[PDB]
Amino acid sequence: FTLIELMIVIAIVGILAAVALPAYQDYTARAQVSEAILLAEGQKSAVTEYYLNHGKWPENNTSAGVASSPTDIKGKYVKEVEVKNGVVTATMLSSGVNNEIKGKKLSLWARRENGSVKWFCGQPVTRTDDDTVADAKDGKEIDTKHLPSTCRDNFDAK
Ligand SMILES: *[C@@H]1O[C@H](CO)[C@@H](NC(C)=O)[C@H](O[C@H]2O[C@H](CO)[C@H](O)[C@H](O)[C@H]2O)[C@H]1NC(C)=O
Repeated sequence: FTLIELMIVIAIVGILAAVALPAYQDYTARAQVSEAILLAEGQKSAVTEYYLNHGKWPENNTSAGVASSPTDIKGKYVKEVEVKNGVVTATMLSSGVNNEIKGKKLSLWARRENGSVKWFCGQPVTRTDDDTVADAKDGKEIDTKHLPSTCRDNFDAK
């Protein structure tokens, strides 16, 4: 009816928002990084086979038998996915991505189980030897808060 009554509603409605978005902004990013992960996976098939058939991790996308160009394995929030010695790292785009996750990435690497291998998912890693990787510490890793509970693996997870 009156002006002020409206301002209260508007103030009320507007306060539930300011309060509620630092968590939607995260549900959001946590949704986006969740795909960088789905695009990262599916590259496991290629990579696993290459390793088991040859006993050497595929050096790049072409070796693993996937889109030779990493930029062809891109998405909406994913600007690409590159295989670097069995390690598959997904990168977050720069257009259409939260704010503190864009340009950031995660990695998926595996480990010789002997006759088979086990996969890990976590923050950017680099392969050292056929059975050892390490934190690709550089400052572009997707922050722990944005990663699922299933993608919290450390460089030395076994
Ligand atoms: C695919 O991954 C292989 C991993 O073993 C890698 N081999 C080695 C020994 O690193 C392949 O590279 C070889 O084959 C290419 C073919 O053009 C090229 O001749 C390289 O010199 C050779 O090492 C990887 N293939 C590619 C295309 O890089």
